[PDB]
This record gives sequence, C-alpha cells and structure tokens, in this order.
Amino acid sequence: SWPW
Amino acid sequence: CGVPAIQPVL
Amino acid sequence: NTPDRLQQASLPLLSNTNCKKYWGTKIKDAMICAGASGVSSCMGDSGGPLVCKKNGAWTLVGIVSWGSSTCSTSTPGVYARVTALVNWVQQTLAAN
Amino acid sequence: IVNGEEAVPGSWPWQVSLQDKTGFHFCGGSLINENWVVTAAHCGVTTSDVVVAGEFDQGSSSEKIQKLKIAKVFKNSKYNSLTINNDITLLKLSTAASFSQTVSAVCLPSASDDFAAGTTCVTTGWGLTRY
Repeated sequence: SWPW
Repeated sequence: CGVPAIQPVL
Repeated sequence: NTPDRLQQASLPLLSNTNCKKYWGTKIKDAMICAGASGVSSCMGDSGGPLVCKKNGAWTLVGIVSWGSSTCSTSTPGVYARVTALVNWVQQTLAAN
Repeated sequence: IVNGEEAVPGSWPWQVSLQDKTGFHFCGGSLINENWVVTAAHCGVTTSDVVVAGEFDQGSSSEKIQKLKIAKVFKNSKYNSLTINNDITLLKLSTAASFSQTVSAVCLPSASDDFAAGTTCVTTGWGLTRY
C-alpha cells in the first residue's frame, strides 16, 4: 500500500 | 454548493 | 509525471465488509472503499474528491487517501469517509 | 487516475491543486466555501504551499487561475499516521477564493446521510495515469  | 455552472460530461 | 489536464472517472462504492476481503484489518470505520472496477485513483490524486450526486447536488463522500502501491484497477481504493468526519469539519469552521 | 478520461474544463469547480513553492503538484483538495479547502492529512500541507483554483491544464499559461495562500493548517486531531485513519485536513485561506463559473464549492453530507454500496460516484485529479 502507499499513500495516494 | 454542488451544482457546477459548467456541467460535467461522464 | 502527472498529467497536465484534469482527469475524471466514475466508479462504484463498496461496503467496508467486502473491502476487507482485499485489505483486511487495514480498513477502519473512517474509511470507505471505491473502485476495483477498471479504474483507480493513484499517486498525486490524494486529497481530492470522491463525489456522489444526492438530491441533484454533488456531495463529498470521500477524500482520496491510500490503496494499491501500483494503482491496480482490480483492487479498491481507500478514501477518508466524510460522513465520519463532518462533525469535526463543522466544529472547526465554527471556531475559526 | 488510471483509465479515466479528460474532464470538461471547469466542470469540477471545487477541485484544487496543492502545489509546493517550486510549482510541483503534490495533492488535490476541494473548496467547501470561499475560505476553506479540505484535503488529506497525509498530504503534509504547510503554510508555504499554495492552493491553485480554477485550473484545468497545468501546462497552459492562459487559464484564469487563482493562486491562494494558506493562513493555517488544521490537521484533524484524530488523524493516525500509523494507520492513515481519519485522513483529513482543513486549510484556511489567507486570500478568499473568488467564486465564478469555474470556481465554486462542493456540498458536505450530513453525518447521518447514507451512500449505499454499488452507487456510482466520481473521482477527479491530476494523479498518475499509469504506474
């Protein structure tokens, strides 16, 4: 996951 | 609020 | 490189229970999932809107937050759930 | 947005671009009135960043945009950086936006409004179109  | 003057086209 | 021109996409809301099939315990009550439909939000979209029409007006339902690290179009994106947060918005506006 | 399409210019008039001092777009946001923008807490906005309203094509110099300074950043006190929960920040503008055909506010829901699974909604932005 990764911040968008 | 929420009612654009230029209507979106989807 | 981010695109020069503003993009849009339509996409469906999911339930948190179903979104947990993808993301497990990472999904909290102040999140809402959308997508897994052939589109995805991606890096640089964060902070922007997820809007739904309600009684003829576009209403802010989500804030683009996090999701798949490759912006997979078969995995749901995760958005901050504005209904869980709107009391705080109103209190902050009223006090400032 | 991956696999989206170009918007009609001006048709999402609450959409703003958050840019740093070098002019780099790093996050979106939404106008909720002339003085306030909502964005994500994890965007890490500071009072040195700029809100750009009325934009469509970031590569065109011809658009009547508004570059608005930020007076104060209000990060939600329940934001949890470890889980990215409660991911919301309010920006109070130093300079009010001037509403127009291409700049105006999105509605907020009531806390008790319901949006059912399966409803089709829209998202917008200048994020990557391919990873």
